[PDB]
Amino acid sequence: KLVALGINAV
Amino acid sequence: GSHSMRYFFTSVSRPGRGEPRFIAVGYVDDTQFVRFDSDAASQRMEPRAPWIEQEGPEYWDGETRKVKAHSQTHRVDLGTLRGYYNQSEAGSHTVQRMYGCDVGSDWRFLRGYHQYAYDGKDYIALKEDLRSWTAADMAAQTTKHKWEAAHVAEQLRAYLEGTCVEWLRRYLENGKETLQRTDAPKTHMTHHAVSDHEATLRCWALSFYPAEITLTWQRDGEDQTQDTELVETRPAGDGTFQKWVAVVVPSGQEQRYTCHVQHEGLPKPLTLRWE
Amino acid sequence: MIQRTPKIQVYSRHPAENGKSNFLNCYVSGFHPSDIEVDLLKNGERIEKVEHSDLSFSKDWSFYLLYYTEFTPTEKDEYACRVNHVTLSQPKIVKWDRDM
Repeated sequence: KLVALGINAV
Repeated sequence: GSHSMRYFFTSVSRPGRGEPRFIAVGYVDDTQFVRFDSDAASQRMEPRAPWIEQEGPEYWDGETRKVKAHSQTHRVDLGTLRGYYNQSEAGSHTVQRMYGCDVGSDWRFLRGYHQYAYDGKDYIALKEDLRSWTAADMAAQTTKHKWEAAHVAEQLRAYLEGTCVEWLRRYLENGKETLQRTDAPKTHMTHHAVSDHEATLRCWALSFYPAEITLTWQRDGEDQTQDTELVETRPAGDGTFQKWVAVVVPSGQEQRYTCHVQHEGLPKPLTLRWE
Repeated sequence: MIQRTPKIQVYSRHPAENGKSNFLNCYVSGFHPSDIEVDLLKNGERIEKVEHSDLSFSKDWSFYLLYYTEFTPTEKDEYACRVNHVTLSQPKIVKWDRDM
């Protein structure tokens, strides 16, 4: 399962 | 033995028209199980292992939704990074992200990771404590500031220690037939004569899973690394792996040299010799 | 812009025996950037039905890919893979050798 929250723009 | 789940993401900008080429792949140990390729027709997360096909439409919908959100973030990143590094619109650039968790033999959380690279170089990475960041330069430091203020580490930690692990376990159970099976290396040795005084011995391991393996030579029972060549472990193409290690020896002294093989699927280390 | 040349290995899935069905692999790794061209060759000639794995990469960020096609080894036929990449001034050819 992929991450839902925590992939944020640099 | 120990297990892991990893996701890898690559985004490559396409100067002149449209969005980046985006490719996501997911692994449990050394077995790929999902993929998304922006150039493919389906625009869905797709299965690549039989045991993942057990998941219903609700899974595929959610993973497609998250993975497309991943890609859009990378898309925006490519423009931000261009600005950070004062680069033109003329060249293609690359963003890579990898994350996932490791668990031990008890399937309990061992370690987690989340790292990001721009044009093949370290940019920012979550440290081992899953609480702070390693930022390689002043651009990545600006990003660290953004991510701290949005509590990114906190969110990723939650995932790495929770979901990532819980779902790794689910996959290992669902795919036990192959995921929990070890395939011992199939070994043999070949001999070649280069001249009248020099021969090569090559010690092969084939058909093994998982990929991690150790192959070494000994001369009269002592470790021998000089005059040896060891190839990178390589995929067979059927889910298993291959590797060889070769040694150059004086013709006629072949019997002094023994090859030693260690692998999770071998209860005892294995010894081979030329005869 | 970091640039890393591809390492190349060409090899069969199964141990080779003349006349027997098999698969021909060309494994490229350690390269950057990701754009790369890989052909498998039968007697100097490009083979058409070649597939490849989904792009992935190693801890050091270097990319790797597997290209593969079905093939039947024989005494006479020569098999190679041909690689071009930005770091290479001319395509690189590695011959398949059933003992490597």
